[PDB]
Amino acid sequence: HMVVEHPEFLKAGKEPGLQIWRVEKFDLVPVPTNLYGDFFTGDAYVILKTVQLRNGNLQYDLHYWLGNECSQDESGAAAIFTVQLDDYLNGRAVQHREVQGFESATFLGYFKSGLKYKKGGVASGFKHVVPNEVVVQRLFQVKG
Amino acid sequence: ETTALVCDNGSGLVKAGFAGDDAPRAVFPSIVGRPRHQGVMVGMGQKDSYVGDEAQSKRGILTLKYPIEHGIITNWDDMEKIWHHTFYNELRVAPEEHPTLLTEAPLNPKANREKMTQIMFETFNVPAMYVAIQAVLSLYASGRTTGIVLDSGDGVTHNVPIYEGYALPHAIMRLDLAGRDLTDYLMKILTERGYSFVTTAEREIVRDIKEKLCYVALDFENEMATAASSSSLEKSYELPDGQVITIGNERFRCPETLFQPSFIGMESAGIHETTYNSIMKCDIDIRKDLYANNVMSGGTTMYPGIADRMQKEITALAPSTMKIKIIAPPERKYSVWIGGSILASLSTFQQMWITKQEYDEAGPSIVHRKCF
Amino acid sequence: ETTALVCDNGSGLVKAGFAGDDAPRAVFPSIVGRPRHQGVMVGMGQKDSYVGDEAQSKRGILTLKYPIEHGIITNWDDMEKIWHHTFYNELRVAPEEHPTLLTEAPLNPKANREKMTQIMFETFNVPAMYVAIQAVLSLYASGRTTGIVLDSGDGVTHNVPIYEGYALPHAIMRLDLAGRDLTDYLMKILTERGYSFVTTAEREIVRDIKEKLCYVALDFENEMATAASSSSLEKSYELPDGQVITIGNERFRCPETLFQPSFIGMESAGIHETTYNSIMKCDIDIRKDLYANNVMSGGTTMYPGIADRMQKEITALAPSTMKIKIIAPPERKYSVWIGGSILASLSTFQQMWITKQEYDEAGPSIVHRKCF
Ligand SMILES: Nc1ncnc2c1ncn2[C@@H]1O[C@H](COP(=O)(O)OP(=O)(O)OP(=O)(O)O)[C@@H](O)[C@H]1O
Ligand SMILES: Nc1ncnc2c1ncn2[C@@H]1O[C@H](COP(=O)(O)OP(=O)(O)O)[C@@H](O)[C@H]1O
Ligand SMILES: [Ca+2]
Ligand SMILES: [Ca+2]
Ligand SMILES: [Ca+2]
Ligand SMILES: [Ca+2]
Repeated sequence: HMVVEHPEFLKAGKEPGLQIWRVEKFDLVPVPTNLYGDFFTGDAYVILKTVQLRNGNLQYDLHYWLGNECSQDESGAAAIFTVQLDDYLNGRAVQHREVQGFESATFLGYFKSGLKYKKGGVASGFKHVVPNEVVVQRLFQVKG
Repeated sequence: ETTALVCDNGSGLVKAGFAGDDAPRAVFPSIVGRPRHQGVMVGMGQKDSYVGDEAQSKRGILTLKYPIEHGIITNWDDMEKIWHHTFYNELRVAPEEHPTLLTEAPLNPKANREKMTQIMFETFNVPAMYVAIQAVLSLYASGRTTGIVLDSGDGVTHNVPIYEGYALPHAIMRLDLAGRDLTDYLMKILTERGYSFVTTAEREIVRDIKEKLCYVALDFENEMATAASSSSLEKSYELPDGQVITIGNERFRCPETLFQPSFIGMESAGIHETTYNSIMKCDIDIRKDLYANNVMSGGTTMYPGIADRMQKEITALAPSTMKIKIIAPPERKYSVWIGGSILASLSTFQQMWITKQEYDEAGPSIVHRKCF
Repeated sequence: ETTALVCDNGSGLVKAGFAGDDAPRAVFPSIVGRPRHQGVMVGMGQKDSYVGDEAQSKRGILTLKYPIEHGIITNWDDMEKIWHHTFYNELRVAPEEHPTLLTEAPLNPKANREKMTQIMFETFNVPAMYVAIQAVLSLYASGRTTGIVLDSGDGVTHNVPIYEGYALPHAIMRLDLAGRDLTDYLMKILTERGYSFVTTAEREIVRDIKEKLCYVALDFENEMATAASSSSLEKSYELPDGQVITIGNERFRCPETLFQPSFIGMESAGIHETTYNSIMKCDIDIRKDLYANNVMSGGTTMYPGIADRMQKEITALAPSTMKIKIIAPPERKYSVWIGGSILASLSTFQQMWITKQEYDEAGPSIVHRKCF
């Protein structure tokens, strides 16, 4: 349960509300406020809601949302950032996995207007390699 | 500016490459070969110890030893030869410039972790280092934070429950049969056709036969009956000296040792109900998503039909009031490396490295307090 | 009222006789001799092939072939000649009214087992037959029921652990190194003193030299130093053409291939490691009496000093609390035949006989179900 000191995590879960982050190349960027409630189909998202209780404590709820066209690095980074944001907190949050088109009814409950999806997204941070590939065509003269 | 290295040290197949890649750059078997004859043509590049895939190439004239057995490093000097071959010959990099991420088996003893730290910082002189676990990187590569992982490689089979991104040590269960024992059983049951494979050189041939021509039968008895009656599943293989062997009912009998350990005289449980025995050891509330997330990882999950058979065998003895789904990505033989490559390339990982000066004023004991 | 026949068909010798007797009536080597020169004198008694001792008495003008090479049967017409000779010429009995007990080495290819049935009911027309494991007959001949048998003859050398009268199939080990390989190695190392032996007749002579003048050294390096420092270990042998040869350290180097197989270039371990790993693959509670009941069988265990060397090597490998007893009866050359002779003569045995009726309603597959 080693804590992390990512500088964007310092503004997370301090006042009752709802916070959205997008994964762009192994990093989180908070999407602006008027782009809330709608998502790209090829990106991964981290969703936080914090709720004030009657007795004074402040509960937390993490979701991580994966589109049907997101790559492996975006979904894996979303899962690891969800875990690390739970560890930055004192383990008081419950995590949920959200898939595009098969969301929970409570996930539909957070957004007032509803969910609407666009094509496209930010490109993946991976670069393509194949294991054990050589493409070589040379000729050597040995002489002496 | 510099790029981290990921090195997944398997018991029979070591993977290595650079962080931020979608595939490992190098996959080569973790063997050390030593010569068994005398080199009479002197001055023609004879070495006292051939390491890695080169030792796989001239495997006839060598004796082969595995430095890692059952997931745990036992012979340490050969493991230094594996790491030296990995850094200098294979990846062709200086270890002084690159941070290095390593992976370990679950329930690793502490002394092996400290000794891994000591040879990592003293012998090769890395500037940073980190140790991770096989199954949690498999689950991160699957895009999940909660699930059971059946990681079955060459040495051991591990069932690891992970809840909220952390493993549960009271329910991690180790079953000690894998593709090495399947290979040995296939050498046992090829003797009745008249083919003999005795030394370690042609164990690799039997491993190639097991990889190319094996499948998991959905039902065993009717498959045996159709194998006995007809000859529609008998197929041929070409040995590298030119002889052609043919294999019939042994094509599907050899994966069945995972579901029935009594085929090799092992009194333990099959791979399907040890996951049930692991999931009964967990808390009652968390079993709903733990049954739904059945992550298969490792190279011996790459048989055709193993997912449908695993679905049937879990669905038989779990209660009928719940749904079971088995997931099997096509990259599951490299998934630990994929999770490590995602983990090393993050923007929150630069503070989680174990730097050189922290090891200098901490010794080989800071690896427990940081890799946790 | 009919007397059953017991016919142990080894790789180098055939031991045949009647059930209930104490010694086998016919012992003769399993060879087929064919002429290789030009016959110039007409009439007389020239035959196209000679079998057994008649081939040994005329071996100067014959090429000799063994039907059995390393346990498996290669030539079946020659093996039919061997069976015809041992029925009609040696035992001089008609085989259509005597049930015939046959013996077989374990981990044999299955295709021999029905094929041995396929001659016996079709050509000779025996009323019944049975196939038994050689190691359990050797253990029964010692009066024991639990123990480990090292059976080493002319073709193969196998370790079989037996508990409660049944062999454990997951711990039987086979080593393809026996008396013919030691004979070939002795032909190889007699060229160092200048003696050339290339003919199959000369192979028979070197086999005789190996039987008369070889022993197992208790420690190899001290015995080599003793043979280097003096000539007290040298012995003389007279060839049948009157030539006298002298052998020194080669007396004990030729049994040492049993304990160090790397002399003839094999990666596999010695017979004592084979016995130790055969014991180690058994259950933990029955290892106490496997070390204490270690019988030896076959003609290749007839060297002087083999039992003391075996106890020395097993004692160094076993834990010190264990008690080691190597059991070497003087009748161990014919112990397979004695166990078969007692086992066939019992009044309670006449329902395990595979008779003609179930064979010709079941085909050549009854031997896989009634003979375990
Ligand atoms: N297609 C395949 N079918 C069957 N077996 C396979 C296949 N591909 C690989 N294997 C086997 O999988 C094993 C290697 O898998 P993997 O690299 O995941 O294991 P590892 O990391 O070496 O082992 P471990 O995790 O136990 O230390 C070998 O035994 C290999 O024979
Ligand atoms: N006194 C002896 N010393 C050493 N070896 C012997 C001796 N007698 C027989 N042998 C070897 O035993 C082998 C045959 O053993 P045995 O098991 O009786 O026959 P088979 O192997 O045909 O069943 C022969 O190859 C022979 O070389
Ligand atoms: Ca994307
Ligand atoms: Ca939590
Ligand atoms: Ca692995
Ligand atoms: Ca024999």
